[PDB]
Amino acid sequence: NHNAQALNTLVKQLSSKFGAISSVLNDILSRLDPPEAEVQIDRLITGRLQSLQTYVTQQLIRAAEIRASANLAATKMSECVLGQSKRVDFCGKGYHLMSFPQSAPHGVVFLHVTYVPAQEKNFTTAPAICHDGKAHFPREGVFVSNGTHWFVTQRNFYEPQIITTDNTFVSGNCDVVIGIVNNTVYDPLQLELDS
Amino acid sequence: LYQGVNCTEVSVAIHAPTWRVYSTGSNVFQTRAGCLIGAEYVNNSYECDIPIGAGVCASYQTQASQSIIAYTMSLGAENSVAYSNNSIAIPTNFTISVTTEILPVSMTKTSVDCTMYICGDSTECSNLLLQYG
Amino acid sequence: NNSIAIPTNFTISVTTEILPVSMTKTSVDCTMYICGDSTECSNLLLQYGSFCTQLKRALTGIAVEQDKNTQEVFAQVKQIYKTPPIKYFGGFNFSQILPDPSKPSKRSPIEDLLFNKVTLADAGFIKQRDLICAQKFNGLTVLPPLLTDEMIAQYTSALLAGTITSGWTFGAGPALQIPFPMQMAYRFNGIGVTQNVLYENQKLIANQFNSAIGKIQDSLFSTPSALGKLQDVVNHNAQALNTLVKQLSSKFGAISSVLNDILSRLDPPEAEVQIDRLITGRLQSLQTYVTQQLIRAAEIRASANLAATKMSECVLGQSKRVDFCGKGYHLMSFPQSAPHGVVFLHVTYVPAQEKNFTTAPAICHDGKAHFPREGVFVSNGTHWFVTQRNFYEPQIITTDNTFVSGNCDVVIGIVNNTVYDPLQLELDS
Repeated sequence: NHNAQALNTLVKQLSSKFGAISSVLNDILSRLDPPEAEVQIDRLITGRLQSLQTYVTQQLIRAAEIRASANLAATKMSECVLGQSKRVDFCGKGYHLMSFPQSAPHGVVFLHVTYVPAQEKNFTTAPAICHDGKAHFPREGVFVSNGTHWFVTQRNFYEPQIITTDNTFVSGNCDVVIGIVNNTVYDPLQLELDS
Repeated sequence: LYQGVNCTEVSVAIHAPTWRVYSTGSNVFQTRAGCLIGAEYVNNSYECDIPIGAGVCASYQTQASQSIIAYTMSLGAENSVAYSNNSIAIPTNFTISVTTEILPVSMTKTSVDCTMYICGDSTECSNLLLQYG
Repeated sequence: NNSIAIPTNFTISVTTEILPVSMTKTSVDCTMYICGDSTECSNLLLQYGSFCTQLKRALTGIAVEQDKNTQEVFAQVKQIYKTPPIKYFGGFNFSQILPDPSKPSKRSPIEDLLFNKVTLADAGFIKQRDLICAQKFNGLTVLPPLLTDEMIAQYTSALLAGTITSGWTFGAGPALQIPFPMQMAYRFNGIGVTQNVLYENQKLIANQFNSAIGKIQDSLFSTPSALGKLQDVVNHNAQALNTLVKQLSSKFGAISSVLNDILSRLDPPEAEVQIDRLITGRLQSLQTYVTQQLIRAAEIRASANLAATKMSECVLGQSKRVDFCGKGYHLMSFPQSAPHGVVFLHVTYVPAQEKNFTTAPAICHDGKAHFPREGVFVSNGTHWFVTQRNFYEPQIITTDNTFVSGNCDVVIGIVNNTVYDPLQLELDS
């Protein structure tokens, strides 16, 4: 629309007279003789030339905006389509899984497949888990409790496991962590090595 | 919306003088953007249909009769999260959602025949034009 | 060849980043400017084509854009989150950035330090000598922005109440609450430091935060021309809108500028000449104004696409892009609105108090090389350890923080040491 609009305002500015007796040059030439025509034609030329100036200048500004937008569509191509983005809300709302490009007239359309969490559930949490006077932090998860028992799930999906000692790691004593709770960290060895 | 006036102005009482002879006579509300005439100022707060400015939107809502209402847009649902020293919320399902994003990549590439436009295809006018550098 | 330096403390540092988001949306009454409110001059003007329309259309593209800009940046959340009544976030004191209930405007004690420093003026007073704001009296107008600064400052209370109570979850789905000092432990994992580092030092991290956010008041406010970037998009606009007006009284080669004069004075035809000069001049003046504002508005859009990106990536997430969200390792950001712009407070983790050590690629134990699983080998001079790379926390080199690959024959710089196996110790019953 903006392009056809500025390309129509350009044409329909040919029939403006800018202060000439008429717009038609053929007329002013078949009519009034050279010198007194040179005056009018000079007005029409100044006008019809500043009209092109404004057209071109408006299109150099519009084209800088399309370039700013085709450098973003080129970035979104490389990062969303040819990869998996971690930049938030870059490739669609959610956690980006992948994107698919689809062409369109004078543009591109990305279908951003994202992973949205759903059906949350309150739990009770804890920074660490004091077992032997030593604090146990989760190795790659979070401690939750279904009210009575403690587990260690991944942070993005409720999948509770038993707090063993190979999904938690130890550091220090239960004396400095604010909010630590007492619980049992099941060791697979001592269970096995109680032969 | 008479942009940027007091209604009490807007022809104190429209009687004419106000260029734009035509007149409207419905409820006269006073936005901070001008003197919105013709729209009834409800006291709800919806989404924004037609931005008027200074926080006021306007929309066409059913009352039986469908009328034009002007409200103060609401920024969305309200939601406090049960923040607690020791409580966390963890998803249990998920949702794969596909959204789209349209982007302009290129625009129409024109060219102009500087003379044939300015001077008309066939004119010693063009012979004058080259004077212009 | 064999010496590494490893931090032993750290530093939570809050820096700010001011960005212009939108500029003043003007409109022009092409005739009333060019031709003066009341003149058959206007009847001459329509001869000059649709210039009146192109300028109207261009200045409306700009003016609706300035409401897109302010909406891509702030209108990001679905909903308007709200912090609980009891604001105890593990020790962190977000009072300086959370909304203030006492105040009428409900702006944070830092957003108020920002609406005061940027001394601006709305020249479109529905109100009735204050300033140049009377430009509104020459065919020019200043449309008000669609989102009042009471809303923008309430899109920011959300996005700040969602990023405190949810973390980065609220920008990827439903906001799922999470205790703050634990969301911060996630944000420490994200930069390569383990969690125990946070929970052990939770007091002094909360104190480092709470104080680094205190000094932001002074840094912004007391240091003058902090908001130079916001202030210039006000100065440049009032400047080009004043050069426009004061170009009405230029004569461009007419006996006078006043049209009323040239009409009460010299008769129609010999007036048509002068008025044609004044119209050419007063119209090219509007051309240059509009064109300069289409270039300036493309610059504000380039800057409101960056502030919109920084919002999503710094605020609604945790960035790994270096120096994007402030200098340091990004922990989180907090937005604060400002007149015609946005201010990010980038909380970053800066290492400090390093310490030389002696390092090694691998550790030859049984003719097999042991590389660290997720750390680095150091030595306090005599004994070898394996720490994480970003914080000196030395542990004993067991065989479950190192992994084996090959024999000590190809690694250049490997050293001999003992890799303590927990099994053989246990299984020497």
